[PDB]
Amino acid sequence: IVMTQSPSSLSASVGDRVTITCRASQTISSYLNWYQQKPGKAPKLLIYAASSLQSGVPSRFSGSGSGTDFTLTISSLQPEDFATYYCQQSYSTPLITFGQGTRLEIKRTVAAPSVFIFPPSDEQLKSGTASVVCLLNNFYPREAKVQWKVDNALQSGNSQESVTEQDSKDSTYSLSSTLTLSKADYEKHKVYACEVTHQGLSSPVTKSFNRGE
Amino acid sequence: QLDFEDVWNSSYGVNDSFPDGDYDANLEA
Amino acid sequence: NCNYKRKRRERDWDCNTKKDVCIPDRRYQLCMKELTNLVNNTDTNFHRDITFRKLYLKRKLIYDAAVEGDLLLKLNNYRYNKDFCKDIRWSLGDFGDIIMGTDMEGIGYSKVVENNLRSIFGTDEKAQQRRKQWWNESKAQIWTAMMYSVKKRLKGNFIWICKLNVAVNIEPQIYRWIREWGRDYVSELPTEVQKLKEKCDGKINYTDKKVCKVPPCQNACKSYDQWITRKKNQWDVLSNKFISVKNAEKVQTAGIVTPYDILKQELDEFNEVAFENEINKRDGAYIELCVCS
Amino acid sequence: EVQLVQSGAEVKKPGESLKISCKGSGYSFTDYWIGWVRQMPGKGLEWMGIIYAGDSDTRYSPSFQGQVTISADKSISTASLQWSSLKASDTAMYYCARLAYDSSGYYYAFDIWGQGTMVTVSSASTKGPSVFPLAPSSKSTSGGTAALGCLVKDYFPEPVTVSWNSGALTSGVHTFPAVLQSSGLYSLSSVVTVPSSSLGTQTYICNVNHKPSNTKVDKKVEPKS
Repeated sequence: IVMTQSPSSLSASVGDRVTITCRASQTISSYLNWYQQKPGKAPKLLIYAASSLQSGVPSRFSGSGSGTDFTLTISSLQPEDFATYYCQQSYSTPLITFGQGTRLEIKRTVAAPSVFIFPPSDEQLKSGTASVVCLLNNFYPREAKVQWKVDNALQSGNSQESVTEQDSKDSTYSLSSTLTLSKADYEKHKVYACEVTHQGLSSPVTKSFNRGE
Repeated sequence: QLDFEDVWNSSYGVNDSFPDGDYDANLEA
Repeated sequence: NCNYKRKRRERDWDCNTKKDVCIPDRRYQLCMKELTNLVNNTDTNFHRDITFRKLYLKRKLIYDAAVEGDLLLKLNNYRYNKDFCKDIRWSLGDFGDIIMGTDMEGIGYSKVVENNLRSIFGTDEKAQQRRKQWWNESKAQIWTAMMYSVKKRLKGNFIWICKLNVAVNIEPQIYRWIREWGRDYVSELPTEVQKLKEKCDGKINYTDKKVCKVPPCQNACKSYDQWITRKKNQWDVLSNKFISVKNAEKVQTAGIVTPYDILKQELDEFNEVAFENEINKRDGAYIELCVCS
Repeated sequence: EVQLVQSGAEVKKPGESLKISCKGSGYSFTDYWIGWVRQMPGKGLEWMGIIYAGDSDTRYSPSFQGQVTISADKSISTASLQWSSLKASDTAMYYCARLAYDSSGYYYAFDIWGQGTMVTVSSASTKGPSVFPLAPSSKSTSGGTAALGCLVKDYFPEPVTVSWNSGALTSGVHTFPAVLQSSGLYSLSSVVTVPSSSLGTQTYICNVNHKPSNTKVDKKVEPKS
């Protein structure tokens, strides 16, 4: 029995109404449950028997459907409702199957990133290796592209990327990209640049420096 | 028409000592 | 609504309704008022307090067992004798198979009871183990509630005629119903044959047999015919259910191999070969009382 | 109170055996099925298998059959999950959970969950980080806002914490998730945007702590000359 949730991700603002579907590969009547999970938290049973609320679940949650197509509706999204939602067929007790989850993201107006580049510290060059860091601060949506160029040559394979959670106060993302070179490769070159492509920029932004400030 | 609270209290922990009777005995209410 | 019990044998065993078992009228009249009503507590949580649902059930079942024991005493004309003890044992056993979900009559208020029990114990593969465990820790207290009435009435004169160990013994429902049926047979048989010897005993003239002409003796052979044909019917299906239940069961019962074993255990002066003759209409007293030849 | 409590986080080398456990309290442990569920970092829930505590009847998902052993000990109300020889692909959060039924008794769901045991499998060994400054400059300024930070590099195991100014600086701090380098060692960055006029007037000190190595570092981040 295969359970397919859709969409895998959804953006919406506090106040919105949202609907999540879950499809079963064969009929299971009303033997469907829903769980909520917030990051770093254990899943919580939310709905069972397709449409019964667990205690303490606010009434703006409702569940619908019977057979193979099932729905979870939140009539008006609250800040605490942004989470991941899993469906789970209870038809073959105690053999269990989950869906793959639908993640609720806070929709928000487009914000362009502010961009800063950091040369490697003299302390670190002493250790024999060089990290150049490029910071993209407070942007929306999450989709962003960082390109490294060393003396105009595009870097590939020697950088790594990390993105924060949506900021609790302004819902934006921040990204941090690190280019790792050997101190030998580093001192053999002059111009270090990261080029950022994002929806809120009319055209890509480059921040750069010359080895030797 | 039974006192059902007495029934409940009687069903456990009562513990009085009545004797065994022969299975062919025959008494009256 | 738990009514006075009907007279013994007023309604013979019932092989027509469920055609793989004969149901005693005592089982049809089993008191299940409280077991049928019982409703959910307030919780509204997903999973309720099962421990307290079982305590609620115990109370309800104790009330129904107390009433049953009272009406079974009233059915016996307020005599505290072995026939009453046997009834207490048969109805306790039936309560048990209802609690454990191994009961053979699935009719009417019994199906509602089964859903009430499923709400307390659940429905997964293991719920039956759970129901059996709870029955085994409760059955002696349930038995004590069935003895509330005799106990209360006799006061200082009460004595343990019924034996707790015998009554709480767990064995398949069909074993217990054969025991009950064997005792019913042994009370109908001497009544039914003496109703013949009124009309067909001895010989008409000195050489003819009375059944070959005397019409009062031919209507008495026609009634013993209807009766023995029913007993034979009832014995066949109960033995069929016994065979079906036995080798479809792994908890073995040392000392029981066939339905006759049970009657031998239960009936004093049981003769297997005289019984096989009696129900097959080839016994000695039926021949010279009813067959022309 | 009705509870499942799982054992603590585990950091192991490839090839080691491991048994994690889950202790029930506040209910009849032998009356309920206990399930086990895997969640890879950033992925969803995978049912692994289930056990009936009362008699140890055990079912596994096809995908976990033969990969792992689920077991139980009624005398101590514990269910367990064990591997005979760990792989790095076993790195994941592991949940136990009680299966219970609704008021009608027909609808089953996982109602009580353990807090989860994190299992990390790596051939790396404990190592404290180096902390390097991300100094602010004219090339880390937009408007009258300057960015500065700390680079916390080459540590294991995963948990390192970063505060700024012993906790008095929290607005505009971003501490990124760690990335796992090709060395098997982690590296994270923590940055904060500040008013450019506060530079040379207010100090900015990142406080880095990595318990597994008992490393504690307070790095004063200054502009460079």
